[PDB]
Amino acid sequence: LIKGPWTKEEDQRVIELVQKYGPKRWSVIAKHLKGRIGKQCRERWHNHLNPE
Repeated sequence: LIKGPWTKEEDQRVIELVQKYGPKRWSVIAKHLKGRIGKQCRERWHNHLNPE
């Protein structure tokens, strides 16, 4: 199933990618986040990691 807990570095990637491409497009972000699927990438953001 899902790997170990989210890391600051892992989150850093999502933050950058979301700033680059923009919100949504979790399919694209997931392809970079080789560890978390679109669902997890979406959750991580639509929970606590929501600066923007």
